[PDB]
Amino acid sequence: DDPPPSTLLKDYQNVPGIEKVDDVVKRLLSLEMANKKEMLKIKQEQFMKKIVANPEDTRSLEARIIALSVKIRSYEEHLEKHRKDKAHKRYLLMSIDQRKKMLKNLRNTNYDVFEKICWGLGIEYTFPPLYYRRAHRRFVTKKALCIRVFQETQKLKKRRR
Amino acid sequence: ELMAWNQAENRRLHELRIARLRQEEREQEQRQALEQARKAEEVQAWAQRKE
Amino acid sequence: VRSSVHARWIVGKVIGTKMQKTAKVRVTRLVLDPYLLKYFNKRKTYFAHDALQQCTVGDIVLLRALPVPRAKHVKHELAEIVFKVGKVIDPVTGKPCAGTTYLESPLSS
Amino acid sequence: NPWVQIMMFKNMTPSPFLRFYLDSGEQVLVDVETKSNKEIMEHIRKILGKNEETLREE
Amino acid sequence: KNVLKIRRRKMNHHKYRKLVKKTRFLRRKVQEGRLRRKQIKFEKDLRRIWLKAGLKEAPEGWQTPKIYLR
Amino acid sequence: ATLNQMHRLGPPKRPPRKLGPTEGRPQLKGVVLCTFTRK
RNA sequence: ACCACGAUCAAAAGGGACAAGCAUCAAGCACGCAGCAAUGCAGCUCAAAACGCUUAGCCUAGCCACACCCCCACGGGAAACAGCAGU
Ligand SMILES: NC(=O)c1ccc[n+]([C@@H]2O[C@H](COP(=O)([O-])OP(=O)(O)OC[C@H]3O[C@@H](n4cnc5c(N)ncnc54)[C@H](O)[C@@H]3O)[C@@H](O)[C@H]2O)c1
Ligand SMILES: [K+]
Ligand SMILES: [Mg+2]
Ligand SMILES: [Mg+2]
Ligand SMILES: [Mg+2]
Ligand SMILES: [Mg+2]
Repeated sequence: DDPPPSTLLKDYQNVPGIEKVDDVVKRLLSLEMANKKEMLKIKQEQFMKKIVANPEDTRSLEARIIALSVKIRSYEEHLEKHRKDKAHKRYLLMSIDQRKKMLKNLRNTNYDVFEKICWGLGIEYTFPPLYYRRAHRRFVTKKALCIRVFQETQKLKKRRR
Repeated sequence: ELMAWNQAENRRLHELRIARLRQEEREQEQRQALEQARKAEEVQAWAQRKE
Repeated sequence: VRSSVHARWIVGKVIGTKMQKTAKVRVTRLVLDPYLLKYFNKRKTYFAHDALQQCTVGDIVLLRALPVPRAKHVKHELAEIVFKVGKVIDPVTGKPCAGTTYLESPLSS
Repeated sequence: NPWVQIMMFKNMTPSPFLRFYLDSGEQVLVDVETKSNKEIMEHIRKILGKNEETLREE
Repeated sequence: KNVLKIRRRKMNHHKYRKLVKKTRFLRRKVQEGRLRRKQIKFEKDLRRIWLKAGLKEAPEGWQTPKIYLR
Repeated sequence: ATLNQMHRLGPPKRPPRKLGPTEGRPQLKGVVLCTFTRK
């Protein structure tokens, strides 16, 4: 879910006395009257507070994963509307690849933080396929038949025994 | 006997490592104090600008 | 005299855990190229009995030969886990670490 | 030593070390931080290397 | 650069394109027959599979699709 | 190439030698069918 | 040793190792595992070359394979020099 539009900008959230200003100033300094990048910054800060142990450290692998996850969500939201944007499709796919690489590094280095990142961001880590080969019509049909024939043989052997 | 000697060598290296790490900790404390002071100074002025 | 399995002790990385109580482990040895006289890694797959199913994909494990194979391809058992994937304990200092960085300082103890 | 399985690991721990696994199940840990490669070779020769006399007998 | 190789490529391609135009009708029949034989070979491979497996006929509900007919 | 590439490809594989008109034999027997001259 | 204690030698079985060319042979199609069993899981091999085709006796104090053919030889074809000399 997006932060409420009434939320203050990241840059005006700690200035002393921000609660004693007029409603007009509050609107002027909120997410309602800003571009989407400020909303993404607030999302990033929220995720950093929720997940990482030290939210001030932005150079850590977890922080980079959070930032790229927010960027990926932005790209997906863009592409729902812009179906023919090939450049942004490329950017989304490349960002997904980079996040998978960082997740692999995190899993190999810090499993607890890896689990926290996976739960907090709703990411499902998957292992890459072992072989990259075309699944053409002949192979697909043959594999389906082979699975069917194995099932039939299993049924026949169960009947026999 | 050779395994005992190897373990003794490991222990000696561990003591040397503890000494080196203690020195590193001290230097890191000094540098971190300086950087924290600089960070606080920067944040104060940036907050006053946004005020 | 103690076992009929050729490889008595081997170290590998777990590459599969989809079999019940069996870890598929990849072991790499160094083989000399006769022409280039350079050592290259040669890989071999081993099935190791994991009674407690405590092995995860990617961890470095030690396999010990069974006295006799318990199955067609299972000739070993999991002696220990040398490195738990993402949960390495520095053998030299005994402290948790994430890669080259200490998670807990050695001085703390 | 053609029949000894040598395996390398990179940037997994804060410091470098060697570990030998023996047929008896004993494990020998050799810390090598701050040591030159010649020093490491001499140390492993001393602790787990056949002496010259055994080689001459063979 | 050698322009003669580019010229020879031009001549060979132009000569090739003339042949396919001249024998276009013959080629289509040959391709259709080849695809028919291809489909037959694929079916025989599938039949060999279920025959070796033990089944006397195909698995129930299985029908070998035509994966080479346009 | 690099050492990795040379290891992957392995030793060069010289093709089998092509057999000539005598099929790799010193001499052959033959029956004359027709005689003529060529330019 | 012969009475065996065991040595020597060496089968069957189990583990490991091992020719060449073709990837225009790229997928194999049941090739795994756990349980005393019942049964359960859906797995196993493979571009670090599986599966397949073709070629070739080999790593020579020697070794392997074959002994007319049907790999084998109850059985069948049929009547056997790839022992020496010889045709
Ligand atoms: N073929 C694979 O699926 C695969 C899997 C793991 C690693 N690799 C590595 O990729 C390199 C190329 O291998 P090749 O000469 O046998 O492929 P190749 O060019 O000869 O084509 C064979 C198949 O491998 C795929 N392939 C090709 N290049 C690949 C790559 N870099 N990574 C993954 N798949 C690739 C192709 O899609 C094709 O289906 C090798 O170093 C190999 O170790 C390949
Ligand atoms: K025979
Ligand atoms: Mg035998
Ligand atoms: Mg004869
Ligand atoms: Mg015979
Ligand atoms: Mg004779």
